[PDB]
Amino acid sequence: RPAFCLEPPYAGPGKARIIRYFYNAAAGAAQAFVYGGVRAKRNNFASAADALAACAAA
Repeated sequence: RPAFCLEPPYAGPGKARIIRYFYNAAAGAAQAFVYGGVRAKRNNFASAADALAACAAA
């Protein structure tokens, strides 16, 4: 599993209010968060489906 999958969501310093998803490794589940539109890190997906697709596998 990529290391980035275990990192917490990163909102960043942007002013936008974009709904994105992160893989919550603690829970083994995709979870929504608010992304500001700048300086996204890798645990940041357009959908719950894509978050699981990328990060669910061991």
